[PDB]
Amino acid sequence: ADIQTERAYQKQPTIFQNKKRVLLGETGKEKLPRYYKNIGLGFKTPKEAIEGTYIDKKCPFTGNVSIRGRILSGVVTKMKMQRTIVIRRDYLHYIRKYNRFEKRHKNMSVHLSPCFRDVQIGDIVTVGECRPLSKTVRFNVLKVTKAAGTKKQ
Amino acid sequence: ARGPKKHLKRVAAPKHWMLDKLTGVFAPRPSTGPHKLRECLPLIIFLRNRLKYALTGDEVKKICMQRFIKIDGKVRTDITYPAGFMDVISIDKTGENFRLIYDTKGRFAVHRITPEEAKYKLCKVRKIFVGTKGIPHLVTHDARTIRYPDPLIKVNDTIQIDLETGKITDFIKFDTGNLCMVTGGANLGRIGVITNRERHPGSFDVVHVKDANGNSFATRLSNIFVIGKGNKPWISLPRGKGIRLTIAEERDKRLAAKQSSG
Amino acid sequence: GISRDNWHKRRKTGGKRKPYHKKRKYELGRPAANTKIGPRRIHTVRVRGGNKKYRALRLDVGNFSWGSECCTRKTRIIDVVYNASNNELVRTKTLVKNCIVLIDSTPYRQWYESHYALPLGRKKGAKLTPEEEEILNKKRSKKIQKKYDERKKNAKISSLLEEQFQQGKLLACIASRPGQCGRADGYVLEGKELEFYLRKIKARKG
RNA sequence: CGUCGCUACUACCGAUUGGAUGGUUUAGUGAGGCCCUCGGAUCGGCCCCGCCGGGGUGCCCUGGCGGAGCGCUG
RNA sequence: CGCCGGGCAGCUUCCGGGAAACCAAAGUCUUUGGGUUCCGGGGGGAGUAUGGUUGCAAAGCUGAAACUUAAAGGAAUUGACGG
RNA sequence: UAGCGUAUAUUAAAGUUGCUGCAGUUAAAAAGCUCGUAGUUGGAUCUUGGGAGCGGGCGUCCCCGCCCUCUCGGCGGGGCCCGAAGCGUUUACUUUGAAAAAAUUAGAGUGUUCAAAGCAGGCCCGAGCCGCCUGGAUACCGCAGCUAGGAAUAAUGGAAUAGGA
RNA sequence: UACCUGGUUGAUCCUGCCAGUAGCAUAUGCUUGUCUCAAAGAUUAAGCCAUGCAUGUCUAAGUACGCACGGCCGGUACAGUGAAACUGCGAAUGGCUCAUUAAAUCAGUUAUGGUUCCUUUGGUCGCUCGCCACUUGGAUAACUGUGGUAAUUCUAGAGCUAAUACAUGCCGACGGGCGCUGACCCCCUUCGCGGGGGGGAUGCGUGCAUUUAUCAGUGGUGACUCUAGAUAACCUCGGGCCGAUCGCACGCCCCCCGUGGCGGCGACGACCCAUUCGAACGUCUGCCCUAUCAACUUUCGAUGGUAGUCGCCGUGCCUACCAUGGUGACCACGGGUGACGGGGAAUCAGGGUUCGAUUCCGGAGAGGGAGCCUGAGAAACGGCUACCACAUCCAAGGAAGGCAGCA
RNA sequence: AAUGUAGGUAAGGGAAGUCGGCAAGCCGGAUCCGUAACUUCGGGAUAAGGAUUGGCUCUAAGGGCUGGGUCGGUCGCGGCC
Ligand SMILES: [Mg+2]
Ligand SMILES: [Mg+2]
Ligand SMILES: [Mg+2]
Ligand SMILES: [Mg+2]
Ligand SMILES: [Mg+2]
Ligand SMILES: [Mg+2]
Ligand SMILES: [Mg+2]
Ligand SMILES: [Mg+2]
Ligand SMILES: [Mg+2]
Ligand SMILES: [Mg+2]
Ligand SMILES: [Mg+2]
Ligand SMILES: [Mg+2]
Ligand SMILES: [Mg+2]
Ligand SMILES: [Mg+2]
Ligand SMILES: [Mg+2]
Ligand SMILES: [Mg+2]
Ligand SMILES: [Mg+2]
Ligand SMILES: [Mg+2]
Ligand SMILES: [Mg+2]
Ligand SMILES: [Mg+2]
Repeated sequence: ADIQTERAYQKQPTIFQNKKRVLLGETGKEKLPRYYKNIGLGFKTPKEAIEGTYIDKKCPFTGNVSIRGRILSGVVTKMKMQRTIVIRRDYLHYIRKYNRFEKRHKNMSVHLSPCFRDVQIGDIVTVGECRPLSKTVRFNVLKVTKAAGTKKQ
Repeated sequence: ARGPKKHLKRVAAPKHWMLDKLTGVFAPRPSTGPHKLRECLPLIIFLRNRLKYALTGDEVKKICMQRFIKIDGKVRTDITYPAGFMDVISIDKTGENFRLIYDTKGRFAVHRITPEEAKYKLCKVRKIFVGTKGIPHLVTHDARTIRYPDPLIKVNDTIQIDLETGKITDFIKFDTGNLCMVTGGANLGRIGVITNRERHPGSFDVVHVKDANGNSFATRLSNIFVIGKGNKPWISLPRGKGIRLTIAEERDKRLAAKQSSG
Repeated sequence: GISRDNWHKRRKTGGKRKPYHKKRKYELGRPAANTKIGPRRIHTVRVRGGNKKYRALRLDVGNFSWGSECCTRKTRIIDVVYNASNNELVRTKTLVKNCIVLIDSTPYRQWYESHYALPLGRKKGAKLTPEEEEILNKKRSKKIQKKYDERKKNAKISSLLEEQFQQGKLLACIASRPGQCGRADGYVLEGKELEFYLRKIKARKG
């Protein structure tokens, strides 16, 4: 699909596109430069984020978001929203009186950048805390790992 | 609250102030200044409880208003001025100088110093940024900022600020093997040598320090003030040399003192 | 008054939240500026911390930058032609942060001849003889001609911008926020963005 | 052990489209504040200039009455 | 005539348990923890009232409270009594 | 005993709410029976013993030494050494350290005349002491979050159309 | 101190509850000599309140022509003490109470690289080339005088007078530099052309802050669309800064001369930055009872996307256009609470069970709602406006209220 | 003119008229909400109740037909591979 599906022109604000097409610029074909950054904390930016064409202002690598605070992880539950998914974190809550634990869970809506294309329900996603992206979204998917997959039958 | 608070309850006061319970309901409530109110020593309690020069807040107010209290080379008439860490307190009428340093028990001790040592003061740089016209700047652990420092000075190093000028004479790099002092947390007031620094990106860096006796502890990076080049301090250390000794070897020290005095 | 609180909204689960306090001042909202086009009118509102905000109620000039030519001029805004958010903003000619407008290309043309010495926007010439005759020749020396003829080669303007200059009106996108800063700065649309907005306008009408 | 008969007490059903007091809301009306577009009771400046005046010499340096320029303006 | 496995049981036993009757399970429990489900909290009021739900109906499931009461019960022993 | 009675809420008694730790044939109690999803719980199995000297005394006790790789070793080219990078899973667990307001709790010191308390105080003064010595500790602070050791137990993965190292 | 006893029977072992027993915490009854601490209108009524007080403030260093006093030392702007008043600051803290409030408040943790911040402290304040400066203008207080009303901390008219109030506005640094524009000129390969550079007359902008757009990559983070540079321009008449301020001792230069220029210590002040006090919304985990509450949310924002508006800022906070999502037996949603949360308190083998209105921290509220002005900070109530409920005075025309502050 | 027959209006009250609301009156279409007891579970139901409705100037959304060639390597300014 083409990236211009919105009413406004989708573009990366940092990159200037109209760099004075002149004789010394052999047009065509000049590829548009891509803005990207490493997000720190040892996470490597994916090659799809490096050399894709998608526009996402909330992408951790090609958007205006900084990853700071808590780095945690979850399991993909549903992928029904636009550019964002819901994940389930499973934890054990300790009840002192019975010296036993209690299986609990919480659902978190996290933003999924288009640089992660092969994301399926059940995968393990490492997410990082960012500024509030929506009413219920405060985390970005920084890493995706398959759940006993890496092959299709 | 609809605005800032300007009262401090007596029991909610910082523990290291050593204020009792029955004397009042309120605490000094130090004014805003170079140091946070959690780790500052206001002049009212410094001159009323640590030195006993004053019996009341009115008496310490009289002493302050007669302009005898010089802090860092400047006369301060504020009764509740937050003194803070290693600011030189100078009284020229009685002719002594004080350096405000934590003891082994994490409390500000009455440390007396010579005038020639009091003429200088150590500071821990808290940030280094370049401002307009490309002018480097330097903000210390006080609110003190200076322009045009040595470019070799990096973040959380120590600088020697000579008073009455405010300029830099020398500096100590934060390096492994340098004498430091813990300025916060449980190990508050312990003198030792920087032995290791583990750094956690996105979080607090933890530095491991071994003292003279070999008791190795650790603390967060923000709670460290380098005070010497390698092992020789650049200031006068208080009694006990910042060597925290446990209650087991404190009790027999007390007993030996009682035996010697009796 | 108008409140920007989060507690009046339903919970993520859909449950209804009950407020634990009345409306506070710091969570206030103010009526929209709704900047129109006309003689300059700017009101001042005091904001949190005693600082200042400018409600541009009406504006007619704006500082727009070419970008490709790096020429930035204070020109006149004629009207609004497209708005991504609402069509009603175009109809009421409301200047907002991302609406695209028609601006006078006279200063950009003046810079173009004063810098490159090429007829931009002209049809047949010989219509401004006391000025254009000077600005074409200048009877300048060998070195100055060596500067100008060297600058000739990269004096190429896209055909879309050329058509706009012939019409006398460029179309440019605002970048500032009127009603927050009180001004209507922006940048001249050109390139793929220009083609995208041209196609949007033509699909809207015609 | 149960019915029946008498006396207490406690609840239940029950016509009465029962009654009372709270709470939450639809709708209608809607004070007041704030914002926007007008509005202009008044208060000022310049153009004052019916004039005596006037000095570098009818050509005013202006020291006041005065009409009012019946405009430009805040 | 024997052996093995899975059953329905029986006799016997100071294994042990239990208030005992009895039970090789109702044992391996103050020397208390193999996994897990349901479920009781003095007797009545009461499986009642009300609400919900199922049913053609009869009724089934879920299910109180006010109030009342010092016992109601279990197993055994001795006696009395037995159409 | 200058205090004692009564009413009421609550705690212990109550192993009569039972996680520790109750019961369910007959006392009140296991669904008529079976299947069955959530929930809970899940068999065995992958490193053990051989080493040297300090050694819970090889004193055949054993403080204990154990007989990961690769990058400039900061004492473009030395053995005189220790720093830049990753962990040949991810966790739970355990230990350590940091950071965790004070008061209260425990608890160190201190003859408040004793004590509940308080955070004070004590030494000489021969009278000149034109003043000396101190204290205002320490512990705990669940759960969650952070850091560094251990790897038994428990879960979870790696190479099977090899799309493996 | 890891504890039991009486009561079902003719009698016995049990189950089982009833009663006894001990503590603390409210009330109450009786009694009460000393002394040291010490809770105290929370429970019902966050019900209603007379009266009185509870927030005002001046240094040498903003403005004194009050006679209200007073040195005069006597020919003088102002000695000095100073009421009143303007100005500045504070009144947003403290104190009270616990009604609301069930992932809400709150506790621990963490972030603001997503914000603002009075004051204090430290930077910065000749960085800008641009007919009063030996100091500009008007008004108003206090004050005199004339009144109105029954009333109030109500005020009108008239006449004066000041500023660190309110406005206006230079000089100085200042000599220039820099970047574009470049008249022309000179040296040049010289040669018949091109030439490679040097100057430069005349013009236009130069500093910090703001708002855009573009380029390059002095310091810093784990990670900037950071900081600092360079360019093109902006820079809002309800419009940023670039001192028309006040005390204290008083001295230096005198060629030019002879009245001018220099001076120290402060105070006040500032655009901006830092710091301090914070504040605000965020991240993770954690709360009692209830299913005779099992499906909720979503037209009228519910979950997300894009672009905006608004806000101090991030965000459905709101709007437009799209998508159809989001939460639930791991208890959603609804309801109850005689629920403010926590630090903590009672009881005490261990484990627990109850209680925390109450002096510390945090939150909320000021009869019930709601809306605002000022200010850095309030949706303030010992501030205002309106409605409702109570309620005071009244000459009936009006006027004035808020004890969950101390009594 | 009366009285009638058919049709209207009427202040304030609102069935007090009458055997009796007889007669008249009220309501009424459409759109958006929202709808109870009871029930043979189909209904009740247009329940009840409330809001909107003109003119003018626009803005969106909901369709159908055709054609998309890389070319003279060529002659049936055009045709086969
Ligand atoms: Mg089991
Ligand atoms: Mg029972
Ligand atoms: Mg009890
Ligand atoms: Mg029992
Ligand atoms: Mg039974
Ligand atoms: Mg199952
Ligand atoms: Mg196993
Ligand atoms: Mg309550
Ligand atoms: Mg409380
Ligand atoms: Mg409080
Ligand atoms: Mg309030
Ligand atoms: Mg203020
Ligand atoms: Mg209020
Ligand atoms: Mg009528
Ligand atoms: Mg009528
Ligand atoms: Mg009748
Ligand atoms: Mg009648
Ligand atoms: Mg009819
Ligand atoms: Mg009906
Ligand atoms: Mg209409």
